[PDB]
Amino acid sequence: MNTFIIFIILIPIVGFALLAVNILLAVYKPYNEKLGAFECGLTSFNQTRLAFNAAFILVAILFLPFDLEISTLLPYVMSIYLVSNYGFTIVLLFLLILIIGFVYEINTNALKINKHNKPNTDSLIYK
Amino acid sequence: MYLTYYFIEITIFLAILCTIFIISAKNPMVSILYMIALFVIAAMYLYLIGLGIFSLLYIMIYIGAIAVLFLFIITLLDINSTELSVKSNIRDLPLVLISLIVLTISGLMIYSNDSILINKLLEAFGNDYNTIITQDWFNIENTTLLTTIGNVLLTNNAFILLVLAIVLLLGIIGPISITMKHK
Amino acid sequence: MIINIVEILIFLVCVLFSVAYLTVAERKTLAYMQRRLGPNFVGYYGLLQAFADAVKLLLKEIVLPKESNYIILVISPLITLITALIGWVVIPLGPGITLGELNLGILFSLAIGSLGVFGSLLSGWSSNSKYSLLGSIRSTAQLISYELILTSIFIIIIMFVSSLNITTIIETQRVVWYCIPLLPLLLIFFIASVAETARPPFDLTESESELVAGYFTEYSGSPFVFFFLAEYSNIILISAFNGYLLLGGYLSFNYSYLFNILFNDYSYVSFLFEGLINSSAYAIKLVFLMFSFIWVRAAFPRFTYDNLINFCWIILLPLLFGIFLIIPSTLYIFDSFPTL
Amino acid sequence: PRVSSSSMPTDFPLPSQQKPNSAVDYTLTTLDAVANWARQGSFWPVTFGLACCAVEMMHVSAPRYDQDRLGIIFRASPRQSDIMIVAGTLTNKMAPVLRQVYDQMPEPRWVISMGSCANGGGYYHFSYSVVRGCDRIVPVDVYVPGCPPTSEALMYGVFQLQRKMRNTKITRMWYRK
Amino acid sequence: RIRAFTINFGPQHPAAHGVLRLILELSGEEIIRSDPHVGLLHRGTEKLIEYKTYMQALPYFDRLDYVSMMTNEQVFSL
Amino acid sequence: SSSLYRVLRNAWEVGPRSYWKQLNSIGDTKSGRLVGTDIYGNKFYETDHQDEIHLRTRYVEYKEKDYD
Amino acid sequence: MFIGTIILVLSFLGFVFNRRNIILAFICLETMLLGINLILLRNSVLFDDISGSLFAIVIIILAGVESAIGLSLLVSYYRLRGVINSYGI
Amino acid sequence: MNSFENLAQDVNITRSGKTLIAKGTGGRSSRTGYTATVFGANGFLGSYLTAKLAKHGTTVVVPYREEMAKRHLKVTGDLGVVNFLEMDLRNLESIDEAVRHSDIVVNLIGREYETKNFNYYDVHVEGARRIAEAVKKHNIARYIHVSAFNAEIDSPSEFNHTKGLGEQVTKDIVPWATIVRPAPMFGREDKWFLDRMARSPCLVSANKFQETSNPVHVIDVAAALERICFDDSTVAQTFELYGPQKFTQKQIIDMVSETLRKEVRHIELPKALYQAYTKATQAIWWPTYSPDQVERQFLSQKIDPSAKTFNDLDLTPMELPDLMFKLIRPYRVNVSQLENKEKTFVHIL
Ligand SMILES: CCCCCCCCCCCCCCCCCC(=O)OC[C@H](COP(=O)(O)OCCN)OC(=O)CCCCCCCCCCCCCCCCC
Ligand SMILES: NC(=O)C1=CN([C@@H]2O[C@H](COP(=O)(O)OP(=O)(O)OC[C@H]3O[C@@H](n4cnc5c(N)ncnc54)[C@H](OP(=O)(O)O)[C@@H]3O)[C@@H](O)[C@H]2O)C=CC1
Ligand code: SF4
Repeated sequence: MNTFIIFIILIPIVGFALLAVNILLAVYKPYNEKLGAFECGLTSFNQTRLAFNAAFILVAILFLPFDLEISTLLPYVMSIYLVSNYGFTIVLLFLLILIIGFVYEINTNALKINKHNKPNTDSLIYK
Repeated sequence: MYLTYYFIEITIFLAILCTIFIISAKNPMVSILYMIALFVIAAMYLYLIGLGIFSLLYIMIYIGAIAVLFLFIITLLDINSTELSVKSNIRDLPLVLISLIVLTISGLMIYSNDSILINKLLEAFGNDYNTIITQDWFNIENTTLLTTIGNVLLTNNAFILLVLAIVLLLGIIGPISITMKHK
Repeated sequence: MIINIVEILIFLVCVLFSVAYLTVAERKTLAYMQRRLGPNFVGYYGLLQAFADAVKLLLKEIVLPKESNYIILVISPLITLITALIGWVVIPLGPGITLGELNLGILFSLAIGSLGVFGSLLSGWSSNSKYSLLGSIRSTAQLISYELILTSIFIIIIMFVSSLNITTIIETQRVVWYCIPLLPLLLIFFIASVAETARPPFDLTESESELVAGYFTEYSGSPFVFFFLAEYSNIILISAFNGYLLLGGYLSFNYSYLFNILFNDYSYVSFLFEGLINSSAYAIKLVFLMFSFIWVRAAFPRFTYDNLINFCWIILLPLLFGIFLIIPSTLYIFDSFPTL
Repeated sequence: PRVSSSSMPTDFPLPSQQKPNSAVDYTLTTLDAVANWARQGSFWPVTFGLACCAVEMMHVSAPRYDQDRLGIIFRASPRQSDIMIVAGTLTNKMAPVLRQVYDQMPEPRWVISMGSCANGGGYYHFSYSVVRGCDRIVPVDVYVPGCPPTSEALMYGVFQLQRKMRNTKITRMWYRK
Repeated sequence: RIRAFTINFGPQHPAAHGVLRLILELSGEEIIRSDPHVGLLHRGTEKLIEYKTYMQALPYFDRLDYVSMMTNEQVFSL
Repeated sequence: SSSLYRVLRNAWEVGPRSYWKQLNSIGDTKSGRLVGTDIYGNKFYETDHQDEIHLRTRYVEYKEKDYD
Repeated sequence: MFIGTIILVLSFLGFVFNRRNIILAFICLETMLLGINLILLRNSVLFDDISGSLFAIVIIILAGVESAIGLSLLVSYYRLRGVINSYGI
Repeated sequence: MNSFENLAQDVNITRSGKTLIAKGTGGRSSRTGYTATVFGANGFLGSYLTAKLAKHGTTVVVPYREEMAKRHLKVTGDLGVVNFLEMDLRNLESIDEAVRHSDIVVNLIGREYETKNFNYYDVHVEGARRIAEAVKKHNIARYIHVSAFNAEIDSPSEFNHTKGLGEQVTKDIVPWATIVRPAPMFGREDKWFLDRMARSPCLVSANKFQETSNPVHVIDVAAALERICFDDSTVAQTFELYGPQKFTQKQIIDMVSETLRKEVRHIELPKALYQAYTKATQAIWWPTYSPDQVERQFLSQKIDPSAKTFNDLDLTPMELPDLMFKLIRPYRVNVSQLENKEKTFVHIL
């Protein structure tokens, strides 16, 4: 019985107790015009599916291969004394192989969303 | 004292239970939430066996990146799903039962090396002997498990770390190159 | 058995109070920045304001709208609550004073801050609206995108200790703090800390999105008190992370000479006096840091999502790659690698 | 059907005229004081204000007449606001919108009517597109009069509403006073 | 076919200055078509000026544009 | 001003019983000079002191716990 | 070996008899990978070596990049057809 | 323009002698002339009744029990129409006081569960005795008393027993009281009929649901009640207010479940265990299902043929299946041509 596991058992019972004192002590009393989602005092139709930009999905698809490197650098940082002068160069090469894929990403401007607010580039040629 | 004995078996049962709520759930993202629960049961088993390091690597990497990716997909995309009706999967049930029996037993078979097939299976169940743990005073420093992984990923298998860098590079280049629409 | 239940009672009751008075202190100092008093109508000098909010907030009813899953709507406050509260174990209030001392406390502190994203994203699908879902998308994408550089700052700091234990870091820190060599790291860890909670320098959801009140707009009662507690527990928790790995954890000065003047022998008044000094140093670090959060809230407008993603991925992260390359190379040039 | 006789009193005080006597009465009075005082010291309106009287509300947010010092903050969503302030006119195009905002707020709810355009039409009383006060739409508890009702007077209406919250008697009512 | 998701910045919104309904059709985050609705504050002040004398019509002007009163007074007086 | 010295010296000048009454009454600690009393019974005070902002000089001390 | 084999076999049969949607097929694949991990990590603990833990920490990363690649494949599949079928691809 | 629908005429005289000239056209800002006291006007029936009553400008006198409910009545009448005044059933001065100026008066004080302060005998026959004794003392035209369906003294259920006793006592005191007996009443956020079936974790009962009772919409009961209130043909008459067609509970729950498109729960455990469970849940402050409401699960709709229906006052009640869809709307949950048409839109930009 350490005092580590009283805590992880003990936070929930506090949360369940506060949720229970709300469910017990406040009234319930609903109806139909109370129910329904909030948008600014006006109901509307929700569209069944909507379109999105490729950068929105690309942030979190692209997030994971950078996250997997940051957890791959975590075995090295604990053994940094043992692999003196040698695991250093291997981790350099590993990080450099990553950095060139990153500069691919920043050269393509993959996460940037353009604006279609073009200021009418084309001048006025007449006749 | 012996209340703390059956924990491993409990997790096994609990893990079994969780998979039935994964494959049979009306909403998709509720079943992906049951999968997050199954990662938590796995990390419980990995602390319970003695690998406290891995449990937090599972909660970091699988729960915090892979499941966040999955939930993030299911939000802003369209997926139809049909409920577990009895009429569509009652035709599957006999091949389900036959494959449960065969795949379960035959997964339990290759841990063992008698030529007789029935002696292979029973050696799967003869584990009730308690291993004796002896204290040896031969180690002088706190090389944890993560230190040893960082010594073997970096010296003996440095090339696997480097080919792995090529794989992580590919995992960057690929999703980009699909979802660009260059110009 | 009596001694570990009274210590966890007193640490619980010290932390759960200190997250309540944080919000009072916030309204106070934000008022005086804007040349007006804070609350003073609820206690003798305005204290126990948060208790007035909390006791009323528990009396409001819970409404669960018709588009919603009612379970998910009530379970995301519980999981966000516990995840913002489970991370209070591993902080030390002195040398080896934790609520569980484990050998790898950073990996735990880094895996719990990974679990806090869900109660944003999952809460977007409860009451599924297409104007709410996309706001939850923007919030979750920001939240993970700055968690990346958070985790990276950690691993740059553990390059100097090579130990995932936390009081080992603070004992390592006695020779010099880690803020004073790594000064730009303090600035970018502070702004990543402001991002990771979605403070209103870096907010878009609570104010600018198509919901008027963030992703948690449609709530009342217990699902609002749990989110409200979880945000300010997140405030003081990332403040604690800054307090141990970048500023001194419990370290202020040497204080050996003052002891050799005052005391004669080890006794319980001496351990009490040393505990007061150590936790006083940790508390004044943490209080200057919550004042910095409230101070940066006052002075600034907010971000477009384009500004935000262009900030994290294009500006801060390449600089961070340069930091990855420069710091083990500096530990390399001179003959100094840290030993386990 | 054994019971056939009643023993109820013919003189029993009204709730406005009743003072506590028993230990259960002092207990429920103390518990009630805690609940009513919690409803006062935190006091959250939705910022419905739409016209002339909304700037006058932003003088209650100003540093001369502060509202933070009373406990007042604008949670700008009716799901969390205790109360509503109709601060400005009510046309015929907004009367369902004003009701749909009022419909949503959780059940201990009040509303104060700020201004003279918000109680009885006001300056625009004889107009084709106006509601002659939000009394027709929402059930209002405190009327604050003034065409720009002075920030002094709006705060006084807030103090009057908090006095109405002193004598709400949510727990004495259940004892059937 | 660029299908656009439609929203309102309806009345109950802090950044809508109270009365502004604003139908916005967006594709992702860009706005491809905007449409302000208005009339939620409209009271017919101009039908009412016609039934009052000029001295009685004088407050109808600082009621509108209620942030800057003396200028509205000034335009009608001039 | 908002200093501690001002509230400390006004607490010393007004005295501890009237300090406790003004603290249950208002948040501030104020020292005035008794200009007059009300027909309803409400004492009024005016402040000499140098560190007083504009519109702070005059105030009421009421009689009832329920004040208007 | 019971927990890893049972997770692998039940996840495998839930993958095979999936007819209801596609995201169940992805998550059945990931629960399979978890089961192979569990079997190997136990074999590392019982044999006193990091060796299987070396293969484990590599296959963690490969399961990650498999998720990243294949979910971008799904977004490509969804780009031309604004709905995903229930019966499958 | 608007019109006084409830009135036969302009000039109406009461039975007491007061002469009432109705003013103006119909509507909010006009006044009919009547003063009415509705007891229990915060209740479920009373809110619709005083909605319809203050709609044309009859001055409504509302004796209230709590200050926080009654706010929702102030919107339904014009300024000066609805007048709230506090009342306890125990203080005879307040019941004396509320009916003092009323041209008509109705009570609907009826509580389904026993309290610590009031049993069934206290609210149903003794409160009615106090109100009817006041109405006899003040000579009020048109006292009308609502009582339950199946209200007889011989019945074993205590509710129905003391309702029949309350009817007999208000017949003894005032001979000229109209007594009105409605069926189960479905409405919007009703008490125990449809609001209970739309949200219930288990829906447990006895009887295997085979009790027979027909339900009436509540705006129909309020319309029939106001149409009673104003004509003098309905003095000293007992009215049955029952809907068009007879139902059983399993039939109603199948009708609710086919419009929810969700399977509502069914338990049907034995009676004695159920009774002991309700006995256990009586000790809790919020209103719970009554233990004598178990006995009313057996008692079915026994209609008096010697009474007057909707047919007398010219009303046709609306049926439950035509109106099930509207009241159950918020709890409602919610292929190849689409996929041939969705291959022309843009989804990734
Ligand atoms: C020779 C050696 C090399 C020398 C160089 C040294 C390198 C290491 C230094 C690293 C320190 C980095 C600190 C973070 C830098 C952020 C850069 C920045 O300001 O953002 C720029 C960005 C605009 O981007 P851009 O498109 O380029 O603008 C061009 C306009 N046409 O604009 C923006 O994005 C908006 C700015 C956001 C900034 C965040 C502010 C939030 C909080 C401020 C924290 C203040 C801390 C106070 C704490 C208490 C202090 C006591
Ligand atoms: N299925 C049904 O609904 C049936 C109902 N009826 C009868 O119709 C009448 C009203 O029906 P319904 O609207 O559904 O239920 P109600 O909610 O209206 O019943 C209670 C009403 O009477 C008040 N009340 C209860 N006890 C007292 C008391 N001691 N003193 C003063 N007032 C009291 C209540 O005050 P408060 O508002 O504060 O709660 C409330 O107004 C009742 O007489 C009922 O017996 C007829 C047959 C079936
Ligand atoms: S009440 Fe007066 S100031 Fe307010 S909006 Fe109306 S006319 Fe303008």
